[PDB]
Amino acid sequence: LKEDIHTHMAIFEQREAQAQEDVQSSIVDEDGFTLVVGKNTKSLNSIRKKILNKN
Amino acid sequence: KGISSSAIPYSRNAPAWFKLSSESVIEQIVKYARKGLTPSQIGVLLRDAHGVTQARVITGNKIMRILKSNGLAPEIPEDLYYLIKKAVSVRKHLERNRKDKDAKFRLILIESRIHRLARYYRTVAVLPPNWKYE
Amino acid sequence: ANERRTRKDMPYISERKKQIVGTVHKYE
Amino acid sequence: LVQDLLHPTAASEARKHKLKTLVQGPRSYFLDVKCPGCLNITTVFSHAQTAVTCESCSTILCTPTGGKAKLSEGTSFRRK
RNA sequence: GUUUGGUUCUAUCUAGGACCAUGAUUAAUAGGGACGGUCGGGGGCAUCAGUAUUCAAUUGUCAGAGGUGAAAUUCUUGGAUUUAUUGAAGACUAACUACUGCGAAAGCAUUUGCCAAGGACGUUUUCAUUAAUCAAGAACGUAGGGAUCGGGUGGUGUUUUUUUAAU
Ligand SMILES: [Zn+2]
Repeated sequence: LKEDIHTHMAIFEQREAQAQEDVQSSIVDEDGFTLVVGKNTKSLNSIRKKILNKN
Repeated sequence: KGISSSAIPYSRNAPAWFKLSSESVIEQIVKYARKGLTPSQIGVLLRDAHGVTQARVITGNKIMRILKSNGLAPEIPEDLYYLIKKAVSVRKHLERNRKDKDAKFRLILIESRIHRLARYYRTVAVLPPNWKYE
Repeated sequence: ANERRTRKDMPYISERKKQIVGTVHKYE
Repeated sequence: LVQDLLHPTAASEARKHKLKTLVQGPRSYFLDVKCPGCLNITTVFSHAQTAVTCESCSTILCTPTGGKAKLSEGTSFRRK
């Protein structure tokens, strides 16, 4: 379970960090627009499901 | 004192990214007026609802003359009514508890600032004279 | 120097070109 | 320090106040925002002074603040 | 810009008559008013607290306690001072406290809530000269630079953190 937690944390922090920077620099929309992200939010899926929940 | 005010730009026409007609703004402002909203609130809700600058620019005239034209005039102007509302609110609070000497001072000041504007409105005769704040 | 300590896109503006603010026939 | 009191440098006019220049004018821009609920567009002022609401699905667009109003974290905007 | 009233004239669509509810440009770095995030030991009313001070109760042990430059007066074996556990009473808000904050001025420092008000800022919102100055009266009692407080804009590092809201 030590090598399991090593491998699982090693792939998880990598995909979390790349999703965080991907939502932190997602400036371009195809028609001119700039997506407001908010500070230190980690995921496009997170803001998507948040804006679905705020209906 | 200090300065903090709007800076209406040098142009005097609809700002050309406008994509909306002229009488639609008139319908919008008579809709908000029949909802029962004061002209300054019409102005800010028209700055933010659809992208007008103000009605003297986008329509042919100001909102006061366009509401008098559409038949939704106010019987007393905005600043007069708002100073009267502030005066009756601070009077009600002072009659709730008469010990508020600062509210007594501010009621005297609001009475002075409303009698100045009542003097202006009587001397320009846009409200019917004999109107002297009850 | 304080503003250049903060910012990143700040050109080292030369003193011999400080006063020119426009040239027709821009470059050849 | 010592500049012409006619048309100054554009950096200097953007530096100083919006009332103290030669011809005073605005520094608030109108921007069009895409409602993330129903993907339509609406215009909104910069210093919005009111929580503006979309006509299709009145979710929210910008909570007002003292200066610029904060766009509400799902909206995508463009200056115009 | 009426709700209706009534007339005729085409092959159910139309034409022509009357009544009934509206007042000159600009928007001063002149002015007052709206609106917004705020802002303050600004005010009024409740409410909460603190350890002091005094008094009272109950414990404990024994000759002094007080007070001053010395004394003295006073209190004290019916236990003064001191100690501990409480309880009551009113007043005040130690340090934080600054060349900082507010109010028209005198003044204003515990918390929390209510009631209104006010200032600055922000503003492509409204009104259109409404301004200032004071007897009488009224309420209350020369130019420059640095730093800081309140607000706003931009930058882009650490504090921050992430689908609960806030900013
Ligand atoms: Zn939508």
